[PDB]
Amino acid sequence: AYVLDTNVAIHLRDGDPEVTTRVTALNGAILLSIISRVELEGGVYREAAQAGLRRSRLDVMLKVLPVLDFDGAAADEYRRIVESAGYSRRKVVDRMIAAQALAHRATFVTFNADDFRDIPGLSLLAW
Amino acid sequence: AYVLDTNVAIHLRDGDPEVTTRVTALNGAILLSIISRVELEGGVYREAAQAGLRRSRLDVMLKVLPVLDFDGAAADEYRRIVESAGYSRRKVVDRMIAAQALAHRATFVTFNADDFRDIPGLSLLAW
Amino acid sequence: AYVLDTNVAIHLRDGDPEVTTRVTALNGAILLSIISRVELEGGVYREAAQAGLRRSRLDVMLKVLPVLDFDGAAADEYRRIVESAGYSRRKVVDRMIAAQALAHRATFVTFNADDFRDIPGLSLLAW
Amino acid sequence: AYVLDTNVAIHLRDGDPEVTTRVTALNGAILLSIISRVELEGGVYREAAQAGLRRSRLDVMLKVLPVLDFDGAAADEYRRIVESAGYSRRKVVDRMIAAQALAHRATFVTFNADDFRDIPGLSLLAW
Amino acid sequence: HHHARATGKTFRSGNSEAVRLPRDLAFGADVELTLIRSGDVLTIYPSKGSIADLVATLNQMPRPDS
Amino acid sequence: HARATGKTFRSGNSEAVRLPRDLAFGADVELTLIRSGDVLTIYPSKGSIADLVATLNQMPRPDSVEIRDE
Amino acid sequence: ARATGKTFRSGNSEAVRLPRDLAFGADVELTLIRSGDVLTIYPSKGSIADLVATLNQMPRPDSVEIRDEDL
Amino acid sequence: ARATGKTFRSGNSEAVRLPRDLAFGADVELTLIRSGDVLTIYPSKGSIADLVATLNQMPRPDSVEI
Repeated sequence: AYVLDTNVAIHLRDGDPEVTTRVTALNGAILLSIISRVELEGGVYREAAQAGLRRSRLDVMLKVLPVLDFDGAAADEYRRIVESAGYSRRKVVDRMIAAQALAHRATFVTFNADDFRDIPGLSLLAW
Repeated sequence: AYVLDTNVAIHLRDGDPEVTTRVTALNGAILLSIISRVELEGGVYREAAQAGLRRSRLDVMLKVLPVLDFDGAAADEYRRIVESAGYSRRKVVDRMIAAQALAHRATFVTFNADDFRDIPGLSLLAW
Repeated sequence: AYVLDTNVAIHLRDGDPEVTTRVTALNGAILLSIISRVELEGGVYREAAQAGLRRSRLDVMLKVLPVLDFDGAAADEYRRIVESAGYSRRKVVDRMIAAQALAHRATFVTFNADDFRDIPGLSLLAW
Repeated sequence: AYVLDTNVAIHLRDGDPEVTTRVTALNGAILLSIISRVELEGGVYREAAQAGLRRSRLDVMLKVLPVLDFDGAAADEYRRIVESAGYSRRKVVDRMIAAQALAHRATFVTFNADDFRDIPGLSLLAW
Repeated sequence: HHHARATGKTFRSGNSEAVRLPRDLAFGADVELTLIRSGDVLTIYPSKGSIADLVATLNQMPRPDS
Repeated sequence: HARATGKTFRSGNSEAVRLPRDLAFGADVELTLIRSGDVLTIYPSKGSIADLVATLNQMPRPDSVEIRDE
Repeated sequence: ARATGKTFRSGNSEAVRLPRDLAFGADVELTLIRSGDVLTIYPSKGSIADLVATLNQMPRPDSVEIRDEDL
Repeated sequence: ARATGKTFRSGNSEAVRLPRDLAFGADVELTLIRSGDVLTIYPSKGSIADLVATLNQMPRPDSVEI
């Protein structure tokens, strides 16, 4: 399975033709972290005139892409992350998302691989 | 029921005496957000010289307290918060935890009540 | 049961204190015509800066108020209205909503009761 | 399956030859919207002299044709139309019927296809 | 009453494939149905007569062109 | 494309419809069912990433891709 | 009111007993939400007062829309 | 996961069915607490009073916040 990082999913919602083509070619389950769903929901009404469009497009994505609930297994992976890599305030959200990828043995698709290089055992697809 | 804000739980983990007493005076189920657990796990390793102590005390908390996972119902409440109050980067995490209180119709106990007054429907206990 | 006319439901969605105070004193089932739902959905994005608020407020109404699907019985009622009163292009939508109130033996709550006095057997509440 | 726009159905009622033949050539199920039935019923009583005939020819159509009621799924689709295309007062009733076609994965048949090319996902047959 | 959505999977009943119809989507045992497949979409409704119809409405047409 | 007539039956005393070969969907494929008035419609659920992208591509694009606000 | 106990099997399903001081009463429809360790249960059906109170806690729009159909 | 259901009776007690996705299993001791119209259910693992008394008997870190 793949877990799309938030920025990748934003590019999907907002119609970036390059990301959309690449995502179409991925094999197996395409998943979203619920943390990413929270981030995507916050952007819907950013630009008022585009609100209805982003609403509809995100709602269509959430009909298809399973959203991973943040569970004890993800928090266990989070604890192992900070145990081995050390604490980082800036990367809490990023690591919660990566922890869900770890918990599901999923490949994490991202534009920001640099911030996830310190996470041991994370399968990464860096775009 | 009550959901503890992260700072309340932090003061519990580290032994704040003007918090340990008020937590016992609560007459209801006391619940911990998995989002607070993630923050609590991180703070274990913030200061290496006190990580052992913090680890032991946090393990005692996680042995007793029930943990609310962050799931679709919570994210639905988060969306509603953004629809009513507008997006706020600084308060995303705050609002995720308060969204869990809303979904589970729990009273939210915080030291920072002022940051939570824009959340419709939220039962607030200001400490 | 009561059926709320579209304008009454608009005023409820948009927080008119004159309607919100009045609707709480109503006993028994409060229902919406699905025709009124269509009109209400169309108004959510018309003032873009308020789309998030109107979306949230309509969604809360639709969680509580049953919405009556437009079916063969409502159309039968529509036919009886035109037979008794004659056809009127301008009143088709209004008569579809009133037909659903007739089909459920419901009191129709409206701001303009004078415009519904040609519908036989229709129960009216004038606000 | 095929959903007839109202004007196509009106051209079926009042026996238009160039549509009746085109309708029988259809090799799919032919569905009538309850909304079109409402418009058709009103048309029976527009001019009193043709009412006897129009009553009789409509009653035959309603003996045979299966009717699509307007329910929550069609209203859901209508909402999606407005989120993508914007509210249009003139096209409300037309979009209601097209939304039914979409919900039931049916081709919409119309003399007015241009009015419907702003509806994502809609299969259209322009006559 | 008959305004509902469901999800389900194909199963085998006898030597034929079948699909279950939950309560609010079912028609009742005594009703003859027409079943038409167009592509991958199946449309089901009570059999009330084909479109070839009813003397193809040779009733008597109104005077005004529709 | 194909037509048939028939009645439902009771399978586990839930109501069911028999599908002949020229109307069948094949086994293990998950279906969506929607009933509105006289009409029941049944079709395979479109749940792949390619269906999602097809749907998104039929809808208007926003005027820009948002920034992530990290 | 507080109780403790284990679940039991009823009609091919798990179930839990709600002792007298916890019971909701007969024919009450309930919403159940399970998140992690916590199951929360409350009545599904709200009064019109419940609806209006929820609406009044939310900001209201800066205007009341005009019904376009009347124009 | 979320669900809706209705109260039923088992002997001299009310009961509510827990669908598979919401269930706790057979040998789990549960705490049940009602506050107003809200019932909260979770595994019985110790009281808040026990927890705080324990914490006060363990050594604290030099300072709060981390």
